[PDB]
Amino acid sequence: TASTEMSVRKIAAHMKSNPNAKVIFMVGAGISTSCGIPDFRSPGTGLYHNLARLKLPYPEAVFDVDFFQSDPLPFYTLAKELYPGNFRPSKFHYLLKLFQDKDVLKRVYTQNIDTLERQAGVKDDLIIEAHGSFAHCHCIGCGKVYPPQVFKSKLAEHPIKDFVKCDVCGELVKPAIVFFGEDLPDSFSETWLNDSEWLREKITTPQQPLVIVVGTSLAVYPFASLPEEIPRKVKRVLCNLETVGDFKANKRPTDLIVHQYSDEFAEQLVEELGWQEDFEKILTA
Amino acid sequence: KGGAKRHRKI
Ligand SMILES: CC(=O)O[C@@H]1[C@H](O)[C@@H](COP(=O)(O)OP(=O)(O)OC[C@H]2O[C@@H](n3cnc4c(N)ncnc43)[C@H](O)[C@@H]2O)O[C@@H]1O
Ligand SMILES: [Zn+2]
Repeated sequence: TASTEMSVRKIAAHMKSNPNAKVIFMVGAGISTSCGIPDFRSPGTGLYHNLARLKLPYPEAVFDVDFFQSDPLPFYTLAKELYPGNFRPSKFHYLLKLFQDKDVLKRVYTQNIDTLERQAGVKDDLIIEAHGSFAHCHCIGCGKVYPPQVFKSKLAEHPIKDFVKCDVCGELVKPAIVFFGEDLPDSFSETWLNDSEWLREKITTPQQPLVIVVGTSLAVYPFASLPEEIPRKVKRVLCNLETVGDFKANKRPTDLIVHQYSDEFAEQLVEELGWQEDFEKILTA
Repeated sequence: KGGAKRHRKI
């Protein structure tokens, strides 16, 4: 109906009246769809809705560590299509870079494995790749670490004969992407513990911190527990095509929900903040 | 929270 401009305007208004509190972002596949990477669960268009040809027990099994061990072919097949390299960051990714340049980015917790936040120039210290990435590989048995080249080389083979195996225990080796059944990197909870403490300090001191959740269905734990764990005194924002997770289950009075595409949201926010000059330096850098 | 990566319970 009406433009989302008025809603995004309130976010800008919040930042302007609460300038001394950096912003935390929690993102998912939605912020990379415009880059050509499909999300996972949107009806019809989500990746999990287009895997019938693999004839898996069910879509999510392609990222399940137990299934992978039983038959690694399905994952190797899909990995060929989602391996990083030919994708470029979106306007939303550059919004993260803009916040970093203005030094108002506290952290970006991402569930994406495309590493586009890093490619957009966001510093390693401000990024938490909660679901891992293709940066390196590891044995699902003993945990031995391997360079990414071992796996990448195999992906380029056709047909594949033998899959990468650990020379220490003999189990299969795969990219350090967190599969269902595996624990997330220690950095995830360690950093959230730190940022959560920081959020309390800010509210227990005043200016209210802001957490913006974008492009995720909050269907996977433990990442989905983040919005729930945000202190009540901290303002939550959800920019997503659908109201999801804790924003739908336990709507809080101060919650601000905006149904908009991530890039358009970013453009509107930059406009309302009046940071076009610095944003321009980034898009052309 | 922590624990193994999992699809939320329904
Ligand atoms: C890769 C992997 O290890 O695992 C994936 C991944 O990290 C994970 C979590 O899925 P994730 O939540 O991130 O994916 P989903 O595919 O579950 O959700 C994407 C969400 O983004 C919304 N969306 C899509 N395009 C958008 C856009 N341009 N602007 C705004 N919103 C948009 C969409 O409506 C949905 O709620 O589950 C998978 O199992
Ligand atoms: Zn091993």
